[PDB]
Order: sequence, then structure tokens, then C-alpha cells
Amino acid sequence: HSDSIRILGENIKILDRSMKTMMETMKLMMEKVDLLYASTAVGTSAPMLPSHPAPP
Amino acid sequence: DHSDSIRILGENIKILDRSMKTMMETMKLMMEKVDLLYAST
Amino acid sequence: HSDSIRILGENIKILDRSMKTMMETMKLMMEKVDLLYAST
Amino acid sequence: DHSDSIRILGENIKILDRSMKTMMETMKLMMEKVDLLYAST
Amino acid sequence: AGINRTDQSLKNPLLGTEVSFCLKSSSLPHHVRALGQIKARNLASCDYYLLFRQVVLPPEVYPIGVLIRAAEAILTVIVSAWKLEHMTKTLYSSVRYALTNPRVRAQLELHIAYQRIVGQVSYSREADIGPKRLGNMSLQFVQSLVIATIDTTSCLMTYNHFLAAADTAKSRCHLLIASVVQGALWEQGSFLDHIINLIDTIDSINLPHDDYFTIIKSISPYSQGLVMGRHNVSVSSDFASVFTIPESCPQLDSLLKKLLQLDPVLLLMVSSVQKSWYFPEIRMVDGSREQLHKMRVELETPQALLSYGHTLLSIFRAEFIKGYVSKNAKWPPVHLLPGCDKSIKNARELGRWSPAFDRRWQLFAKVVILRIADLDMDPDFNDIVSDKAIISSRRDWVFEYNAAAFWKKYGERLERPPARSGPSRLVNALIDGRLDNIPALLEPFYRGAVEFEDRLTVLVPKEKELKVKGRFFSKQTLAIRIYQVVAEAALKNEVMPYLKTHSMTMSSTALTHLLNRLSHTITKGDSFVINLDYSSWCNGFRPELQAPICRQLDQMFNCGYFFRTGCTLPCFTTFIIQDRFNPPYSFRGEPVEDGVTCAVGTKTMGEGMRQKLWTILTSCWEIIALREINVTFNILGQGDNQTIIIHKSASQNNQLLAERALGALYKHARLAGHNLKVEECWVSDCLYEYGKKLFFRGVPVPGCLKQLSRVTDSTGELFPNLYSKLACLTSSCLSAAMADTSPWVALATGVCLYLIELYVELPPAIMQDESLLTTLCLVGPSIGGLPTPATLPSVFFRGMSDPLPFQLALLQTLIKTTGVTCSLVNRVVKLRIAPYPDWLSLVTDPTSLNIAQVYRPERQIRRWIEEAIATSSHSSRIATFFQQPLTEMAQLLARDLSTMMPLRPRDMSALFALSNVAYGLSIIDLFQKSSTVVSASQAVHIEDVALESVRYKESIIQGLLDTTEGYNMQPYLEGCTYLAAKQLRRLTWGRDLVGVTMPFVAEQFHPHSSVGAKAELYLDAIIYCPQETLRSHHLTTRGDQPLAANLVKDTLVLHQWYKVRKVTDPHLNTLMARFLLEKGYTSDARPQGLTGYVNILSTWLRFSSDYLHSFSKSSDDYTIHFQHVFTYGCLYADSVIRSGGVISTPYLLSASCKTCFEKIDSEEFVLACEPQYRGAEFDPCVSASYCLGILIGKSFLVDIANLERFSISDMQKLPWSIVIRSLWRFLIGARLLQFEKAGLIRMLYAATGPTFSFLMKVFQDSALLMDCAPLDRLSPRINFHSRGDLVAKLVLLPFINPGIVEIEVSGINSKYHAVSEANMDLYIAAAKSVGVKPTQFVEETNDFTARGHHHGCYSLSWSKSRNQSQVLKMVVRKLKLCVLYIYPTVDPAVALDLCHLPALTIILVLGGDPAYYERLLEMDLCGAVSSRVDIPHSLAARTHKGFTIGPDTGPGVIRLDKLESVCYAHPCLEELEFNAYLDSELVDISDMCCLPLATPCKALFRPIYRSLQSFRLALMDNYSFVMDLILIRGLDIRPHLEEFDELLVVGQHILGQYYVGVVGKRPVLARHPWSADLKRIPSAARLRDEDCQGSLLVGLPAGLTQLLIID
Ligand SMILES: [Zn+2]
Repeated sequence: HSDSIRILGENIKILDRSMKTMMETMKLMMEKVDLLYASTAVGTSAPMLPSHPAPP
Repeated sequence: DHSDSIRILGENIKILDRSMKTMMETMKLMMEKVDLLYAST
Repeated sequence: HSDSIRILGENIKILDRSMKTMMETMKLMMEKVDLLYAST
Repeated sequence: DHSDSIRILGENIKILDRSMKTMMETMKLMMEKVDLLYAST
Repeated sequence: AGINRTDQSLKNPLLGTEVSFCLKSSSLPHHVRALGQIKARNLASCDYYLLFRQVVLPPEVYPIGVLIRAAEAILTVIVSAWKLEHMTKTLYSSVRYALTNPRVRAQLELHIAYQRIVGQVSYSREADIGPKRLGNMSLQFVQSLVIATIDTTSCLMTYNHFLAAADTAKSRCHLLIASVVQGALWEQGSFLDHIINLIDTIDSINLPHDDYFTIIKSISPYSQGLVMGRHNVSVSSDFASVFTIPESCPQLDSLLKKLLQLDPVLLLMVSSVQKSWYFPEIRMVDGSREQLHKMRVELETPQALLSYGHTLLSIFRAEFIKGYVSKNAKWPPVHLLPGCDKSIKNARELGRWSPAFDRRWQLFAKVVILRIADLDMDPDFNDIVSDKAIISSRRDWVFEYNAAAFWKKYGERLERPPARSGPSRLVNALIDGRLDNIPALLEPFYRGAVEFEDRLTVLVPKEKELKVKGRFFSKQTLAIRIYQVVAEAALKNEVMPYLKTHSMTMSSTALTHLLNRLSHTITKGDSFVINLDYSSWCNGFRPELQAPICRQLDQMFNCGYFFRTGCTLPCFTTFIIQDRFNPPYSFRGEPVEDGVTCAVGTKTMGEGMRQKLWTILTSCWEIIALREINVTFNILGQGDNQTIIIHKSASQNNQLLAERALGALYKHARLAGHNLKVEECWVSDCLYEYGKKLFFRGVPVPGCLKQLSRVTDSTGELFPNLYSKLACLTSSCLSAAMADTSPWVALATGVCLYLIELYVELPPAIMQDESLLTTLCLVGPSIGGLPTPATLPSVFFRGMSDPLPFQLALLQTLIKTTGVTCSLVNRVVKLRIAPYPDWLSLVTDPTSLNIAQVYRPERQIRRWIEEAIATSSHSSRIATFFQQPLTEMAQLLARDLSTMMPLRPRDMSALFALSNVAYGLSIIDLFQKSSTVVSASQAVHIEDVALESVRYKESIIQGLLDTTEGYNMQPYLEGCTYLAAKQLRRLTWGRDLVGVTMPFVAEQFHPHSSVGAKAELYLDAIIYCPQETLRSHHLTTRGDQPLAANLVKDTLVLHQWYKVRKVTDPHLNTLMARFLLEKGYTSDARPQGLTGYVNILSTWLRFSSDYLHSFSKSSDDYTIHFQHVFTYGCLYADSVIRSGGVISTPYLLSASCKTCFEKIDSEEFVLACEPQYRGAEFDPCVSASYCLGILIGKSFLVDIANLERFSISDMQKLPWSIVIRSLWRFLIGARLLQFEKAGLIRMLYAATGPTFSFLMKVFQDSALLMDCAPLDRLSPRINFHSRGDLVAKLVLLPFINPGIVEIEVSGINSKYHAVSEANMDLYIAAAKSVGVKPTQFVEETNDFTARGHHHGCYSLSWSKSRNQSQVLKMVVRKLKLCVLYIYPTVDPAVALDLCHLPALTIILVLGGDPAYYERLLEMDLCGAVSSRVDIPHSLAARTHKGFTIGPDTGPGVIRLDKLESVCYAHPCLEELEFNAYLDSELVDISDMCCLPLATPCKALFRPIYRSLQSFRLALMDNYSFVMDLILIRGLDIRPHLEEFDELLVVGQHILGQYYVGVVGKRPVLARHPWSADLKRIPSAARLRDEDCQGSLLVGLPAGLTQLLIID
């Protein structure tokens, strides 16, 4: 049953294309709030407190 | 060859595609919210 | 072909769990970003 | 019966899961970026 | 007791506040005594110059005429020991005029008196000193306070203010000495009277300190404004209207304007000196307030900053995409469904560049770049070395400021300086282990916010700057400094190469290429270069957003929040002004803001801190500004004063473009948060400062008046004594000699300052002996002498040299010229017994013997610092890395190195560097010399270093006054010192040391005119013919002539470098296998820059290597180090120019030291015992030649690279039977499209590219050419003209004809595929002496000399007349003279025929020209001119000595005159184009007739010769050329079609017998046009005819048949 494998393989290809779409939609939506994370740090006494770290 | 589970995993691929579509939908909605934010800071 | 299809089912299952967890993260992040007009 | 055709998409579904994990980490970084917004403005 | 007055010179900035704090309400007892000692009327501390103008000394207080005569003698012997002659007189006359003028001698004796007062008070146990009479003024010093008194009037000051005044007098003395020397040695006249007028002017300006010091601040900007006003008349000056210099002092403005009309370079040099003028207070009233106010200003609204930040992140992603696709050829990811350009989604898959993409900002918002690499936290230890001190953790700033100053201004004692508060050095606090782990140090930056103990910035006022408000340079905590180092290295290693703005600036070759492009464009003025100077560059950023890109840079390194802390760090950094004796108030253990001395939480991160991220931000907004207005950009930028190259746009003409571009950059950059004023940028091709160096129209200015007057910090981990000052003076002269200052100016200044420092530290008993003072300099730091500019070749030459023959030649000239005998030289030197080799050997070093000189201060820096870190650091850290002590295991290694014979330096150095003991020893070697470690290491070891200073002073007083002789040196002096230097090494080490001895240019080479040089004695020579007569202008303008896994790769380079020698020593293989296992590598068995100052002079000269008797032809290459020889010639030319003579004649180097030329002993090293460390923590020719061919192919592909990355000899030894095949394989297997092939067709027929130049460099001597089986087929086949035409028709031929390719299509290597590109050059440099090809066949041309049959008798039928090139062969065979004399008026290819004749020894009338023999050698391929024409007699001949060709008029010369008509019924030649006149009489040379000959390769032209079996296939080849060239798209085939027409006309004379176009994708040619798309475009031919014609038409294309038929 090669065709049954190939149809769902094309489905995984479409899913991979939508995954590359999602990888970039999220990276658009970084930018507009990233410059807002920037834009209001006027610095009276610097009350910043990052909470969750990141893996290497 | 075990062709009985091939249809089941293809249907599960379809469920994954449905989840991808609804995640892109909510990404579009919050993209709209964040884009309408940026005019007034 | 039993082991390959079995571990394929496990991989598709854990992908499904990962995408539903990220969907829950998206649902939380929408509630976080809807406060930005309440601030600005 | 094609074992290699199963194995290629078996590796593909895992790198797709890796892409989802990287997106989850980046979006929690976005959460920690927007966490300090509410006390700033 | 306690050490008083610890600084011999001042590095701290000046302030006059503590004087005012002492004047009112003093509490300390020495302040009270200072108030008692001063009079009623006290001048202000800022007005101290008004007291120091009145200080007059009784003239000629110090008898220093013995110093004058000694300096004359020392200059005479260093001039004669360089074996140059004319430069004695001008140097000592300049020194005499420096020491003779009454004001200069008064200033210099003031300097000597100041240094004597300091040397009596510095490192002195007594606290207060009595009244010391400096000339007329009484100075009395109590503890730290200094009281200066001229009768009634007085000034109270600090010890640092006294050091500021003493350094002002000192730097004035340096400026006056260097100005007399420079005015004697440079094109402009005497500097001296200008400085003499300006000192009295600056003490005669009737202004307060703020106004005239504001004039001092604007000395450099207003002079720059005057230069911009005079040089640019189209664009008005902008700085000329803001300052008060024309209004406040009209005489000063008149003098600056007069210097401007004489020379603006002179004005910039005089305006560029800093501390010859008096030290300002760095503007406590106004300037600190203005700088801290600009550091916290909000100039633009956040909305435009937000939008413009997206607008510049777009162009940052554009530049990073451009770099990443230009390097790795992978497109970074693109956005797909909600909004993007579909063409970019296609171009990501196709990987094609889109030119219209980069002009759009809204699409790079969509396109986001993936992670490409990972961040490596650990940096190299060679970039953490210096230039910035640290604060331990927010505690040094309390320690810095005076308790007394804060006590008077704010009434509290600051609780005093709390402690040492950590090491001031970054290195000492880093290695101690508190912040040792660099990932653990940078993890606070990974969390997103810094710790509170790290966020401090204490701003140091920069002394030695014209601007008196100045750039208060930042000083942060160790954590922020390590962040700066790691992040700058992360950009410079990875990201800056991927950015086109900074890929030029970080790569040194690309930086030089950008500087060359800028220097052409700013001087042509068609597309000139502008400069956006940013006065508030550091201050103009904003703590909310710096217009940042750090959010994307954080994702590209895969780090989290690591650069996003960089934008939030301006909120974190607390700013404190580190003006000495300045109080900022302390609130809660932390500063409080007052706006003048302090400013807490400003808008900026720091002055000079985080320069490279800010460089990308500024460059990104400027490039998106210039991309909005469609003008082509380049940027040279790294910090302040950012320079932008402007090109011509497609929108406006360059003047309208220029004004519109200035207005647009003001508007856009003003929108970016940096409020640019109208002055800070200029639309002018004038001036820019890059890399802390000033450039006027791209030419770097002479910094002699600035750098020499800049006093050295000195005393680096050393007590202040004689030797440290001499070594720092020598290193300052070296740093001048690198940075565009003449080393003869530096040497004269160094001799003057040397004898001055001697006069400070020696009694007059040594001084009254002139000959002894002459003796003292010229010994050298290797054998028992003090370091001088004279005795260090490293000042003159590059980093690596061996100075021993230079020191011994210096001593020989000292004995022969002066009255000093050998016994006096012996008692000065004290060579001593010197037994045993036990310690570490000196290889590729200054090469000290086992005797350590008694003059060098034996500071340990492997015992006391090691014991200090053993006792103090209870935590091991760097200790627990080295399990056992470093020097003990390294010394056991050196003891095992003593067992071997070859003793090779570089091999031992690299193998040592693989061990971690070298890593630790390199850390300690970094502790020996730095500018930050000195600030923590001088504070330890108190009162023993002062006793060391006194003990060394008395020790050298006893040593220089010793009598008779100390140790014998008498046999070593006379003659040469080859055997004598090897005997000194064999005496001190007990065994012969080879590989370390570099035979020096001072002995082996005597500079000469060729009339002054002898041929039969002084054999081998390097001569430097000039294109123009040089002057002092010629040192300013350029000419036409041109200029860790790495240790593992270098170890494998050494591995397959040992395969050259064909010596199989198993001990070598076992030791390097043990070191490879120490590395931990996976594969056990893995298969003319010059100094820079004389670079400008070298652009007018040429270079060669012409040493052909006994040193070049050998397999083992003799010891000549060529770059040092080239440098020596350039310095000799520079000396002749600066004396007053001109270089109008070529000057060579003469072979005197005949024994010093040593052949290398190709022998492999053997390690007797296994090293106990062991870590702690198919033939090569076929693959080498195939990879060499594909490397030539890929270099030619990337030309449309620099292939001089090899040893030149080993390719000439390598066979090229195997190169050419895979030169063709890459070009048949690439299968490029037509438009990509078009550039490769176009480029190769012109002499362009470094690849073509390197190919023409390796094709001078070629036994490789005859051996190649394609070449002995192709050279019968195609018409070969020159080296370039043969190579160009060789490499291009796989594209344009597969016919010869299909003959040799069946050959390839299977081991070719398993060879990396990092092994191929190693296999090129693995087969050099495996076979050197020592045949070197003379492919003999037409020898004549007899009667025989005609073999063709051709010579250069392609370029010149063939009858002219035969008579050069034909004269010398009738003369039967092995000698001939050739002048370079003859064409170099014509002389090649004469040089083919065997059994000659040709001694040309070169005039010593390096280029003429290099051309007629480079035309050769066979090698008859490299062997028969033996050069080191020819290169030393100026005129007629034997039978001479080339001059039109000469006594007894052979002259050639063209004859237009002659019958000449002669079987050898058809006619006689050039008649020859023998000794200026005509003799018929027709008696010479040809003979049977050997195999020829050049100048006889095999395809137009008798053979036709290759020409039949060559016809198919030329029809293949024309069927392929029409299909090539995007090319105008005029010259290649002309070469095809040459081959076709040559072919058409054999066949018995013009529209170019293609119809239906098949090229059809005839003279008549088939369709409308077709485009309209000797006696050797008789021998090329053959019998049985018709066989050429057999196996012939029908299209070729239509091509040959007319119409
Ligand atoms: Zn010698």
C-alpha cells in the first residue's frame, strides 16, 4: 500500500509548510512587543525583575 | 506490512493539521491585537 | 514493521500533546496581551 | 513494504516536534518580556 | 619607612579643587604646614601657569657639553654601524642646535633639574623635604602638598599638580627636542619658534582659566575648522563660528591662520599636541555638569524611536542575510501566509539574491533570521590584557576620592578610603578565582538583569586630550568588562563578518582595502567621503531603547536575554566622575545625584563602554537613512567619529546629492535620538579619526610631536630606575617607528633623552669621559648593555630578529673609530664565565645567552608572584588546572630538548604551545607586561623596590667606573662573527645551537651605490630601484608599486612539512603522536607587509631575490631572511632622504660577511624520553596537484582569490603533470550556465586577479611544464604566445573545447575524494625536497655557430619582429664570450632568446634593476636564464665593463639599429630587421648558421612548426571555441573572437583557401549572412604547409567547412 503512505506523506509536507508559517508568525509577533519592552524603561530607579531564565 | 494502523496515523495527522489551523487562527487574532496596539504607545 | 509504526504512533502522540500545550500557552498569552490597552 | 519510507517521516515528525519545542521556549521568553510591561507603563 | 611620592610621572587628570580645600579650614597637619609656608597673596591653582612663566634659571647651570660631544659620537657610531655614511652630520647638528639654543637649553636644563628633584623625592623615606631652589623659585614639599614661591607671590598645589607642572615642562622638553630634530629632518622648516611664541602666548593670554582653557579645548576643532574652510571653498566651515579663538586672542588666531597658509598638516600637527600646553582642571565648574547633563537628556519622542527602530532592524536583517548568503549560500527563513512578498518565498528555496529586496523595510520586518551558531563564553586570554582597570564590586570609587576634599566640601570624612577594595587590574581579579568561570560570570547577563554589585561606571577624565572638558572614559566592574570582551569577540568573530558594514572593518586585509578605497575616493572628489562625528555618541543613546537590534542578536546566538540586558544596562549603571580630589556625595554607601560630580541612573551606558553593539546600532540607522535616499553607502566606524563613504546615486548629481544627503542624514539621525547639530557632520573631503589615529584626506598625520611628547606610564612591574626608563623610551621609539614617525627622529630623540636620563642618574666622573659615554650605548641588551634606540633592531625591523651580529658590529665600529681599546670594551661588557645550559633556551627571541646581563633588573615574575598566589589564593582554581608547577615540568621538557641536534625553534614553540604548561606560562608572561597589572603590582613590595633603585644606581655607578678588563672578548671581535656567535652559543650552552642563528643584515649587507659596490667581492644583493626621485614628500603620498584548533592545524602543518626532507625519524613521530593524544583530536593519523612607516616609501621601490651563485640553486635553502633585508633597504633610503640627499640612483646591499651565509641542515629532531605531562586538561603528489588544480579553478571562479598563501619554492619543485588535469576537471564538472561562464571568459585574457599574478609567479622556472603530458600535447596544438596567453588559453580551454578533454578524460584518483581542503596545501608543502626536479632543462634555441640544416629558426613570431630576436643570439655566438652586458632599454622577451644559449655567464648593465631580470626570467619557462644568467655579478654593475648591449651611446657597446630593407640571401633567416654594431662598428653576422638542436619548449612555436598531427585536432578545437562562445550569454566577444580569428587565419593557410550568429540553437558561420540575426564582425606559414593535403578535411565538421569557405 504505497499510495496510502504517500498521501499522508504529502499531508505531513503540508503540515511542515504550515509549521514554517508558524515559526515566522510567532517571530513577527515578537517584534512589536519587544520594542515595547524596550520603549518604556525610562529609568527612575530601574525596577526590573526578570523571572524565568532560559536554557542554553 | 501493517496497513491497518496507516489509516489511523493518517487520521491522527489530520487531527494535527486541525490543531495547526486553530493555533494559526489564535495567532492571527493576537497578531491583530498586538498590531493595533502599536499605533498608541 | 510493528516497532516502527508503534514508535511513530508515540511520536505523533507526543507531538499532539506538545501542540495542545502550546495552544494553552497561546490562550494564556492572549489574556496577557489584552491588558495592553488597559495599560496604554 | 517500505521500512525506509516509514523511517524518513519518523525522523521528520521528530524534527517537527523539535521545532514546536523551540517555539514554546521562544514564546515563554515573549511572556517574560511582556511581564515587565504592566509595571512600566 | 613609608614611601613618599611614588609617581615619577603623572597619569591622573588634574583638578584645582583640593588647593581651595586646603586654603580654607584645613585639618590635616601637612595642610596646616602648607598654609604656614605660603604667603599672604596666593595665586589660584588654575593660574599656576602665571607663576611658571616667571620661573627663570641662571643660564648654563649644568655643564653638559660632554653630553653634546658624547651624543655626537654615539650618533656617529650607530650611523657607521648601520654602514650608512651621509647621516652622521645632520643628526648631530640637529642635536647640537637643540643643546645650543638658549631657550631650548634653559627648558632642557629645567627638565634635568625637575628630574633630579623628583629622583631625590620619589621613593624617598623622608616625608617632607626642605627648600629646593628651582632656578629662582623656591619649592618646598611637605608630605603631599607642594608650595611654590617666587619672592612675595606663591602657589599652593598637590603633589599631583606638581607632577602635572613637571610633566608639562618634561613634555615641553620632549616637544622641543623632537621639534628641532623633526624640523631638521622633515620637509617643513623649524617648528621651534612657533612653540616658543605659543608658550609666551599662552602665558600672556589675559583671560580666566575657563576662557583660555576653552580655547585649549578648541585648539584641535578650530584648527580643523580652518583646514576645512581653506581646503573646501564650496562648503563653508561649521566649527569656525562656535568658538571664541578669533575674538579672544587675535594674535593667536593670526598665528594659527599663518600656519594654515603655510601648511595645514603643520597646523594639525602643532594643534595635535596635548600636554606641552598646561594641564587643565578638566572643567569642574562647567564641563562635568555639561557632560552629565547630556548623559541623561531625552531629545526625541518614543513613537518615532519605535517606528525607526523597526526601520533599522529591517536593514540589520538585510545586512545579515546578505552576509550569510554571501558566505554559506543559504537563505535565512522567510514568512509565508499572513503577509510577505511571494518572490522572496521563491528566492529562499532557489537561494538567489534579490536586489530590490534590500530597499524595502516592511518586508524585512516579515523576514526573521534563524539561529546560525552558539555563544562560546570562554574568550582568548590575549584580548583581556590591558587598557582598562576595574572596580571589584562597587567599592573602589569611595577609595579613589580624597577624604580631605570631601571633608571640606561636604563636612564628612567619607569614612576614609575603606580598603584596597580588590585588585585594580582586571587580570589579577580574574585569575584569583572570584569570577574565574566565564559562563558563571555571564549567567547574570543570561538571566536578563545584572547584579547590583556590577552596575557601576566611574568616569575617568582622559588626560592627554585637546578637549579640556574631554571624554570622561568609563571604568566598570569586572563582570561588565568581561561582558564587553566576550560580546565584542562574539560580534567580531561571527556577526561582524556577516555584516557588510563591519566585515571590512574586522578583517585586516579588508580593512586595508576599505582604507585604500576611501583614500582613492576622498582624494579624487568625484564620490567623496564624509564624516559624521558624534560628540555625544555615548550620551545620545536612550535606556528605554537604544534604537536596538539586541532582540534579534539574542536569538542568533541561541542565548537568552544576553544582549537584551545591554539595552537595560543604561538604567543600571551609576555614573561617577573620577576627577582626582573631586567629592561626589555618598548617600547610603551609594552616590546621590548632584548633576556636576555625579549623576545616578542616566540615559546612557558609558563613555567607550559597549562600543561594537552601539556601532551596529549607529551604522544600521545611518544605512537605512542613506537607503531611504538611495545613495550607496560604506561605513568606517567603531566608536566616536563615524566616517561614511558616499558614492554616486541614480537620483541626483553628486553636489545636489551631497547637500541633500547631509540634510537627510541630519533629519533621519535627529529622528533616531542622536540630536546631530550642524557642526558635527560635514559635507567635505577633509578629515577623519580612525583607530585613535588622525587622517587628513586619508593620509595619517605624523604623530611625532604628539606620541613622543606623550610620556610613557612606564615602571611596569619594575622599580623606577635607569633601565626601566631606557626600555620604555626604546619601546616608545618603536611605537613611533610603527605609527608613521621616522625611527631616525626617534633614534636622535632617544639618544638625547638617554643621555639626559644618564645625567640625572650618574655622577660627573662618568660624564667627563666622552669615550666611555660613547662606549655605554652600543653594547646591547643581549650581551651586557643598556637598551637604546641604537641597539634594538626591533625598532627598525619586525617582531622576530636576532640582534647578536648587529651588537658585535656596533662594538667593532666602536673599537675601530674611537680611541677605546678592546680592554675598555671588555670592562664595560663583563661577559663573565657563563657556564651550563640548564634553564630555558632562547629561540626565535632576542637570543640572550646563558649569561644574564647585570644591568637588567632581575624582577622574577616566576617566584614572587607564584609564591604570592600560593600563599594568598587558598582556593586553587588556576592552581588546580596545573597539577604540578609550570616551569619545573617545562624545564624538564627543556632538559629533554637539550639532547637533540636539530634544535628547531618554531617546532619546539608550537609543540610547547600544545601543552597546558605553555597556557599557564603565557598567563604569567601576560603578568610580566601590562598597563593594568602594574597598578596592582606596584602597590605591593614597598620599600624594597626603593632599595633596589638605590642599589642598582650604585651598582651601575661602580660598573661603568670599573678599570682594566673584566672578561676576555679579544678573539671574537675581528673579522666576522659567524664562528664567534656559534662559539658564544657553544660556550654558554656547551653545545652547538642551530636554527636560532639568523645572520644579520648589518654584517652580510653593506648598502651602496652600484658604482660604490664591487661585483667580484660583494656577490649577492637585493637592490631597490625607485620609480621617482624621493624627497620628504614621498614619505606621505603613496606610489604605484604594491605593498584552540588553530594550534592543531599548525601542528599538522609541521607534520606534513617534515615530509619534505624524506627523513624518517621514529622519535619525531612518537613525540608528535603523544602530543596529538594530548590534544584529544579524533584523527590520530590525519592525511611584504613590512613595518608600516616605510610602507609608503616601499610603494615607490621594487624588491627581488637575486642570490643565484651558491644559495638559491641548492635544495637546502641558505639563511637569508628577506623581509628584514627589504626593511633595511627602506630605512637606508629613508635616512638618505632625511639627511638632505635624494634617491636618484638605485642602491644595493653588498655581500661582506661571507661566512655568515649558512646552509640549513635538513635534519629531524629526536626526543630521548617520553614527556611526563601527556595532557592534563598513496603518494601525496597526485592529491596535492589535483587539489591545487581545483583550487586554481575555484579561485578564478571567485575572482569574477589571493592564492599567494603558499611557499613559492615547493610548487616549482612539484610536478605539474597532475595539476593541469584537475584544473580541467573542475571546469568540466562544474557545468556553469552561460552568463556565469561569461565573466570567466572575459577575465582570463586580461592580467587581472591575484590568482593570475600568483600563477605568473610560479611559472618563472618550470621543469614542471615539460613533464606535463597535456602540455607536450597542447604546446604542439595551440599557439602559445607568452606566459599569460599560454596559461589563459590553458585554463579557459575546458569551457571552450572538450576535444582535448576527451583525450585525457580517463584519469582520476580515488584518494582525491578523501582529502580535505585543510590538508591539500600541506601536501603541496610535503613534496618539495622529495623531488626538487634538479634537471632544469635548457630547451636550447637556435645556436647557429656553424653550417647545418634549417630547423625553422624562429624566435618571437607573435609579439616583435622575429629577425630582431635572432641577432641577440647571433652576436654572442660569434664573439665566443660567456660574459655579456645588457641594459634595460631592450624588451625583456627579446633578451630571452639570448638567455637560452648555454655556457654563458651574463653580467648585465642593469644599473642594478631588480625588475628587468625579473621580467626576462618571468617570460622564461624552461629555466635557461635562472641558470646561465648568473645574477650576483650582474646586479652590481652600473656601466660598461665588458661587451654591452642596450645603451644607444657607449664606449665599445653592441648597438642594434633597425634596418628597413636588405636582400640577405641567407638560408637561416629571410631578412635582417635589426643590424648589429659590434663595439660601435658594424660587422656582418650572417656567417652564423643553424644546427641540429635539442628539444625546444619556448620561442620556437610547435604548432606553426613542421608537426601537423596536433593542428588537425586544433582546427576542431577552434571550431569548438566558436560553437561555444556564441552560446555564452551576456558577453561582448571582441578579443576572444580576435584570438579565434588569429587561430582561424593560421588554420586557413593550410586548408588551401564575416558574420557571427546562431540559427536554431546551432552556430552556423559564413562570410555571407544566413539570417538577419548574425552579427557582422610569414615564413612560418610555409613550413606549416605540409604534403598530402586533404587529410585535414578527414574527420572535419561541416560547420568548420562552411566557416572556411568565403561567402
Ligand atoms: Zn658575521
